[PDB]
Amino acid sequence: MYQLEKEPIVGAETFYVDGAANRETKLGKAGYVTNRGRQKVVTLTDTTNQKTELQAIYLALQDSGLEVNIVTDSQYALGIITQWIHNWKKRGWPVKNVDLVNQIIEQLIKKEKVYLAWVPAHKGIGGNEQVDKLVSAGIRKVL
Ligand SMILES: O=C(O)c1nc(Cc2ccc(Cl)c(Cl)c2)nc(O)c1O
Ligand SMILES: [Mn+2]
Ligand SMILES: [Mn+2]
Repeated sequence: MYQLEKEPIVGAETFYVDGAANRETKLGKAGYVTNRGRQKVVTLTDTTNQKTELQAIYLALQDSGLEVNIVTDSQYALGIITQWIHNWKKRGWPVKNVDLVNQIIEQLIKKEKVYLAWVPAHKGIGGNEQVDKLVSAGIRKVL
């Protein structure tokens, strides 16, 4: 893949990703739930909300087939990734989380097709609410 899909890929698994991190303990979780009934969560040490969001996208790319829809609510993650795929297109190959954004880009290009979309957090979107509950458990006191 060298460019993202403009629209959802019909017949491809859709991953709803999210991450949460505790400001005090710096413990966090990254994870996904999919429309095919799969879930995964991993716990991360010494992490940040932004890092968990990138890690969740990495997990979705690792565990998905060659065509995949990924729905994030992270403005940062979508922004920093998008900035890469556009750069690539016009300038060719970030300061924070550089190793991780690179791992993600290297995953993306090996896919056949990827649709990556943003939705607003805590607005009742079903898959998104489910994964948020998963990664926030034991991490985020209250909303
Ligand atoms: O990725 C995020 O940026 C993200 N941002 C928030 C903050 C937020 C957003 C909307 C509402 Cl309505 C509230 Cl109360 C808090 N929470 C999350 O769980 C989350 O994943
Ligand atoms: Mn989020
Ligand atoms: Mn969340």
